[PDB]
Amino acid sequence: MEIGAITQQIDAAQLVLYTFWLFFAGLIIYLRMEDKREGYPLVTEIPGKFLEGFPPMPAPKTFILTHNQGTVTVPRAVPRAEIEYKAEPCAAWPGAPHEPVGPNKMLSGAGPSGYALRFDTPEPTFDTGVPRMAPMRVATDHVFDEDGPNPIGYDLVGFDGIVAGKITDAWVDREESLVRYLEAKLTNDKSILVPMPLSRVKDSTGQVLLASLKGEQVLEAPTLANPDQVTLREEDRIAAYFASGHLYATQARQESIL
Amino acid sequence: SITGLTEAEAKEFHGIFITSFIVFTVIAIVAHLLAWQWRPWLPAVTGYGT
Amino acid sequence: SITGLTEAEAKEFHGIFITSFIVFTVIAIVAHLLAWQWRPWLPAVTGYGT
Amino acid sequence: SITGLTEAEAKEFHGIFITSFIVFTVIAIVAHLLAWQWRPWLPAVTGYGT
Amino acid sequence: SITGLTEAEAKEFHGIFITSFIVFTVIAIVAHLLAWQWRPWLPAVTGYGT
Amino acid sequence: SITGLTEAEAKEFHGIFITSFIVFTVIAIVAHLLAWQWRPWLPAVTGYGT
Amino acid sequence: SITGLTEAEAKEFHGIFITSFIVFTVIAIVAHLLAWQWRPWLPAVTGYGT
Amino acid sequence: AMLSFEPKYRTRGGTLIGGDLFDFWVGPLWVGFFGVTAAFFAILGTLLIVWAAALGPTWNIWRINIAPPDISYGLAFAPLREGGLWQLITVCACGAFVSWALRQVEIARKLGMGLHIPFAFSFAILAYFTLVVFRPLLMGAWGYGFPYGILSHLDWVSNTGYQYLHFHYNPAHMIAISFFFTNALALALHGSLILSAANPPKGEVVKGAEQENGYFRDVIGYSIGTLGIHRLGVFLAVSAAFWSAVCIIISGPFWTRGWPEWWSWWLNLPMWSH
Amino acid sequence: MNTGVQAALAAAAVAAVAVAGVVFGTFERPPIETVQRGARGLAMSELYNPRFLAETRA
Amino acid sequence: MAMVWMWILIAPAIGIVLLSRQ
Amino acid sequence: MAMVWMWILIAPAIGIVLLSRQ
Amino acid sequence: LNNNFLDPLKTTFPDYRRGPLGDSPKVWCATCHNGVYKPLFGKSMVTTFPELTKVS
Amino acid sequence: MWRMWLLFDPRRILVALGVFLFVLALLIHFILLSTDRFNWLDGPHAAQMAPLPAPVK
Amino acid sequence: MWRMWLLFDPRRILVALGVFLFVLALLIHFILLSTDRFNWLDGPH
Amino acid sequence: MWRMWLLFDPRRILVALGVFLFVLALLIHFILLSTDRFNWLDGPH
Amino acid sequence: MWRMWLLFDPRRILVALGVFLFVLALLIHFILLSTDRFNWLDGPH
Amino acid sequence: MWRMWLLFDPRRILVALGVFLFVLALLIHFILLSTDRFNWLDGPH
Amino acid sequence: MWRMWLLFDPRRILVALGVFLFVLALLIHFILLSTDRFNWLDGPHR
Amino acid sequence: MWRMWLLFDPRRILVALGVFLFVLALLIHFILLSTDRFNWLDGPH
Amino acid sequence: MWRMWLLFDPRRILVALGVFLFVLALLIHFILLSTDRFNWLDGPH
Amino acid sequence: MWRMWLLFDPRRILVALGVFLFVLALLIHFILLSTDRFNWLDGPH
Ligand code: BCL
Ligand code: BCL
Ligand code: BCL
Ligand code: BCL
Ligand SMILES: CC[C@H]1c2cc3[nH]c4c(c3C)C(=O)[C@H](C(=O)OC)c4c3nc(cc4[nH]c(cc(n2)[C@@H]1C)c(C(C)=O)c4C)[C@@H](C)[C@@H]3CCC(=O)OC/C=C(\C)CCC[C@H](C)CCC[C@H](C)CCCC(C)C
Repeated sequence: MEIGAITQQIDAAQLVLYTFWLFFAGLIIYLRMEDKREGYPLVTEIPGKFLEGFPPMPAPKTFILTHNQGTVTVPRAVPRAEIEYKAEPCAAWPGAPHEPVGPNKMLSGAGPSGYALRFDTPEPTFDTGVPRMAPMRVATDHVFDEDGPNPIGYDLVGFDGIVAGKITDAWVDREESLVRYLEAKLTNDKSILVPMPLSRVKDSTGQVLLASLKGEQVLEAPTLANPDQVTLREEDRIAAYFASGHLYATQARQESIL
Repeated sequence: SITGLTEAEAKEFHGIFITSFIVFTVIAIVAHLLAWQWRPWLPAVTGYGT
Repeated sequence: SITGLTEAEAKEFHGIFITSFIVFTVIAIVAHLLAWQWRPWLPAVTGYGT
Repeated sequence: SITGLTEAEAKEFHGIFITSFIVFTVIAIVAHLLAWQWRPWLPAVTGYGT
Repeated sequence: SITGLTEAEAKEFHGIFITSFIVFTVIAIVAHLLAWQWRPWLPAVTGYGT
Repeated sequence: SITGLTEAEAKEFHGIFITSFIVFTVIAIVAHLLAWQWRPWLPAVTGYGT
Repeated sequence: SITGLTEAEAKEFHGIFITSFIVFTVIAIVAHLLAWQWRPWLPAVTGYGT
Repeated sequence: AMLSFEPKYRTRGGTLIGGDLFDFWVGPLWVGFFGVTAAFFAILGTLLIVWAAALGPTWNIWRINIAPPDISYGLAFAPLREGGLWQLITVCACGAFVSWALRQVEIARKLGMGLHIPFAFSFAILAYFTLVVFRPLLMGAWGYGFPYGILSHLDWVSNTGYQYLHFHYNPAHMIAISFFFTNALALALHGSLILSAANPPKGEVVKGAEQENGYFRDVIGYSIGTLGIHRLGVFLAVSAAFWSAVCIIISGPFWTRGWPEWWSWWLNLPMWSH
Repeated sequence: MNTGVQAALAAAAVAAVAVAGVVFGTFERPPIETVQRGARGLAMSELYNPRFLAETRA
Repeated sequence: MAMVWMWILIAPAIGIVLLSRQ
Repeated sequence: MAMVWMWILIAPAIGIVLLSRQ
Repeated sequence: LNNNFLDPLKTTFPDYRRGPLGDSPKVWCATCHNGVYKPLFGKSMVTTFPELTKVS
Repeated sequence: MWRMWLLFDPRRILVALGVFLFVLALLIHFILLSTDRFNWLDGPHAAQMAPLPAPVK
Repeated sequence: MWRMWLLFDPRRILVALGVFLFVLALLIHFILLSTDRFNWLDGPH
Repeated sequence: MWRMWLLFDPRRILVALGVFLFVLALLIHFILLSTDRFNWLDGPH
Repeated sequence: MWRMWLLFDPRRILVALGVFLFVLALLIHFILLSTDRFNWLDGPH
Repeated sequence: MWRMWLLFDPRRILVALGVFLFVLALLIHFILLSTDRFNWLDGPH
Repeated sequence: MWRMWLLFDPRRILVALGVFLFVLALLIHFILLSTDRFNWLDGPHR
Repeated sequence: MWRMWLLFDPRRILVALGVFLFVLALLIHFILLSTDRFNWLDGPH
Repeated sequence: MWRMWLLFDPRRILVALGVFLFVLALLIHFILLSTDRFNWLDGPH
Repeated sequence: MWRMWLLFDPRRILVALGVFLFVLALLIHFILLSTDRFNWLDGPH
């Protein structure tokens, strides 16, 4: 009585297991190929040498976008242009880091201050081509919920305690009905946007705390091309500027702390 | 400087830090001298043997 | 003044911190003195011996 | 004044805090004295033995 | 040149690569000669048989 | 150059690298001579035999 | 220099590093001399034998 | 080699220890001080595992078994051939895991990201520390750690589970499994929804938040949203590891009987007690 | 504070106290006596609560 | 030995008052 | 059998040194 | 023990000594062991009672 | 020495020290309670008569 | 060597050193407590 | 046969070869140590 | 070799080097304490 | 062979070599300690 | 039936047919091996 | 049949053929090894 | 068959061939060691 | 002592005090009920 025996040593459960191994090997190959739809082929320290690795890059696929903003094919035959970042290499051999230049490293475009050249148009809503992100002075159908903080009129404070300006309006996502940006009137009359994920609303003291930038560094933050909408590229610029402060705001933040 | 301390403040902390290290070491030395009297360590290979 | 205390407030806090530590240590010393009378520790190598 | 109180409230709260602390401790002292009468702790090394 | 090396560099690396390979192999050959003398492998079907 | 080193610095580091390797190897050779004297390895097939 | 150290600072730091290593190693050498006196290592294949 | 967009991001800084000395890349990997430390512990620990295997009776990968010391050794360091090698490998593993987490902190700082990833990984480290140090420490013997072996450590799990005769009744075990099962359900739902929106039927436009939130409101009456689902994914996975650590730390240090017997507190509540 | 938040915090507070009651009212504690009976790492051993064992021996 | 607990309870209490009247 | 160790430990060191002058 | 000694005593036991189904009370492992790996931790009480070690 | 409070926050030091001292004192009391000699509640005072199963290594 | 404090915040140095010293001191005390000879509470047995 | 280095990157070859050879050498030494005959430390028993 | 400190700050390697030396010394002390011969607390059994 | 330094960065080689040498030395010292014959602390059983 | 290739892609059909036929062939061969009568390697399993 | 290559890329077919043939050949060799009669290494029991 | 290199990248094939041959050779050596008859180190027991 | 209501809200004090006292009373009543001596429903045993 040997049910499931194929030979004296090979049985049915063993064969099913090896069948799975063949499938799983193919699945990992498929998944790794899908991983290579962005950033490939790799660039080296040679003007025209590119590596695609193993497994190779997959065949192109096309995304159709809403509201006549075009078609996107990945992997791109010609990759998107990179920003003109300003940094000086710390060494000549491959694998060495570089040091951003300029008095304001958050504007260098290097390290965490870099950003992608996304679409130079606002992200539209699906139902209507209306910009997805809008100030609450324009999106009057959105109001702040009670039993939650209202940051309008609060002071914008850097991590050094210097007040950079006052919060004037909030930008909401018309699709998800949530706050994504706080608009602040700076002391130089600049009207910049600050990312909500990088803002700590202290409703006890009426302050919006920035742990990433000093008060004076807020004054050099990017400004919108037009005051009632923000493009996808501008969203990347604003996020990169504020977030790079955690490494570039002070010289201490870039060095080893222990 | 990166830390923000001046040269004078850095010297002042180092003087206190070093002299506080010596005080801790001296108290530890007296503690070990007392501990040795209570119970010596480093026995012979045969044992302590009272 | 990386924290926010003035020089005088640093003097004030340090003065009463020192005596608070002293009073806390003094109370502990008497507590250890009383605890020793109830039950001594640090026995001889042969044991406490009743 | 990170607390938010002037120096007037500080001595006001402290004076009430101390006297409340005294009342709490004195009651606890009486409770422990009664507790000792019912069942003493801190036995001798040979036990309680009533 | 996809590798980025020049023809002279390719000549130079290849010569150094081959001589390094020969030196590594010759040392390994002598090591295996000494290893065989110490303890031969590839036994007969019955066994090494002392 | 890939490393970005000129000939002068490439030669200079190789000189320091070689002498450091030689000193490290020579110390290891003496250690192995003393180790073999203390306890030889590579026994006969019948064991170390006393 | 990318560290911001001057010529004099580099020499001073190097001098501190050298003397610390000599002091640390000398203390270690004396410690091993005492340790060998207390309990020698590297036994014979028979053992230590008292 | 670097990704097409990578070169601008390779800045100096973000390290916690060392600074510029170890701040470089080898191929795609950044090293840093903890990369050196992680590499050292990983290589030494792996080499000791192979040496412990060499001392064992088999080279079969599934049957290699490196066991902890005897219980009688207590908290002492055992001889290497009698569980001392297991202890060294454990120390290397602890060093490798902590260095990996600390290396991730430096990498996230170099990219200006939050520290959520190393935070989530720290709960996995906590579970391992519970298994090999915390639980053995409370029991007073390193012999309580699980042996290092692909199939042999399943034997430890099985025998450990039956020391309480029905391990399913462990209450923290039930909670941890509920988190593991829900996390897999949440992962399947989240992966499906993104792929369904990004990959509609051929020729159809890609779908966004309106369809993503609309899909689960239609099927279940509520959508947690894109931010909520990624919060939920961390919370479920982290709590699965946390309650796993709880379920094993209470098994033996805080409970020595069969786990079903523990539920007698519910059976004996005075509202319905027999 | 929002009423839904208050209810959630109150429910969480009740659960935490209830969990504390169950945990402190049922769990044992170290030290625990272990009697190893199998091979190292095979998790074949006997557990004994010293307080329970003292009562059992009596 | 009522005194053993007597100091460890009363003295920190009298310690705070005497400390707070400097 | 000191020859086995002496060759494998020392000869690669010489080979590196003599290759170093190429 | 249950088949040959306890069960045949069914009629001898009064009804309040029997189960809800009327069967005689029966022995299992815990009747002797009472929660210990050996009854009374292996301590023997029959060594001085030889009459309890032989069948008449 | 007093100048340290220009460098260390008194709010942090007092809270951190308070937590440290209580946990340490709680640990020391529990250690003493676990000892036969220094247990002050039940005090000090059968394993060979009722032995556990023997270890099998 | 006082230049160390121009690069590293003495707050971080002191806290890290203090934690290291305390954990080391706890380890040595616990090791001695686990020995028969150097146990000062229950003493030798 | 020298144009191969105009085809294959020497740096990647040397690193891969170095890792491959050291891992292989470690594996062979370890296998011999596991055997009774070729163990050169404790030897046969 | 004082030139080495013009490239890498010696202040930024002390903690890394101090950690390395401590862990090495802790390993050696623990190994000796585990042996019967070199246990300096309870001594040979 | 001085040409490797124009093929490989000296700093990255030294850190790789330093880890490699320390691991190998630790491995061999541990391997000897796990043998009866070459245990220099407790010696043969 | 030539009109079905105006409805279905020949490349997909052949790839799907090739996979299906091989998996079916593998299944039948393994079924026969598991039997005693049609095992052509050793025969009855015993 | 020459127009099969007007539908399928020869690179796609050749890689698929090589993988398929090797896995099938590996399977058959392993099946024979598992039998008593056709094991060519250890032979019949 | 010289035309095969007008279809596949010679570098990718040689790397793939090199990996395939070593894994197969490693597989065959391991199978022989596992057998009693063809074990060349310890031999037939 | 009447000034404690200038520091705390009587709404939160009365709610917290009421919940605390009830849960405390519930805890004490149930503790007594679980004891044989102080069980007031079925009595001892
Ligand atoms: C075994 C024999 C003896 C014994 C033998 C010895 C010997 C020998 C020694 C000690 C020493 C100590 N013993 Mg003992 N000891 C025994 C049993 C005890 C018992 C007890 C309950 O029985 C207690 C309470 C102690 C207590 C102590 C400590 C006071 C001290 C450890 C120093 C330390 O931890 O520094 C670590 C903590 C610090 C250094 C504080 C941190 C300072 C930092 C650097 C400055 C800034 C701090 C910053 C603001 C805050 C961050 C850090 C915070 C701590 C988190 N011992 C037994 C009875 N003991 C040592 C000593 O005397 O040292 C002075 C010592 O040499
Ligand atoms: C074993 C023999 C004795 C015994 C021997 C000793 C000895 C010896 C000592 C004690 C000491 C103490 N014992 Mg005792 N003790 C015994 C049994 C007891 C019993 C009992 C139920 O039987 C009790 C209730 C106590 C109680 C106490 C405490 C009063 C005291 C520890 C204070 C402390 O933790 O400071 C930690 C807390 C602080 C220091 C407060 C921190 C203040 C900060 C700086 C200000 C801000 C606070 C911050 C913001 C918030 C933190 C507050 C909380 C601490 C979290 N002991 C037995 C009977 N006991 C010690 C003592 O008397 O100390 C004076 C002492 O030396
Ligand atoms: C069993 C009988 C003998 C014995 C039999 C043999 C035999 C037979 C051989 C050896 C060989 C070796 N033995 Mg032996 N050996 C024994 C016991 C030992 C013991 C010991 C503790 O007992 C030690 C330390 C050694 C050590 C060694 C090495 C010196 C050598 C392996 C070379 C190597 O791995 O290159 C690996 C490293 C490289 C190849 C790097 C070279 C440059 C690379 C290609 C470029 C750089 C790449 C990149 C930058 C760095 C990556 C690699 C790095 C090295 C990490 N043997 C016993 C006693 N041994 C072999 C030998 O001598 O070969 C020459 C050999 O054939
Ligand atoms: C049991 C009795 C005999 C035995 C019975 C048979 C029988 C019967 C046959 C073999 C055949 C083979 N045997 Mg045999 N064989 C035995 C034992 C062995 C042993 C051993 C260690 O004992 C080895 C190493 C072999 C090896 C081999 C192969 C040389 C050969 C074909 C297998 C193959 O994979 O081709 C498949 C792989 C290919 C054809 C390559 C595909 C080429 C592609 C189209 C172009 C390149 C594609 C791509 C770029 C690269 C390939 C993909 C990757 C490699 C994955 N046999 C025993 C002793 N053996 C077969 C043979 O001789 O065929 C000619 C055969 O019919
Ligand atoms: C906490 C929620 C879950 C979780 C999360 C999690 N895991 C993570 C992360 C996160 C967030 C990472 O960022 C990190 C990562 O980078 O992954 C790619 C990682 C990771 N989780 C991993 C594995 C892993 N996680 C597990 C579990 C979990 N991880 C949790 C359930 C498990 C289980 C359940 O078994 C495994 C096996 C790794 C792939 C990776 C961390 C890799 C790492 O530690 O790198 C450094 C160390 C080495 C490369 C090798 C060290 C080798 C040792 C020195 C020797 C071996 C010791 C070991 C004890 C042997 C035991 C063998 C036997 C058990 C068979």
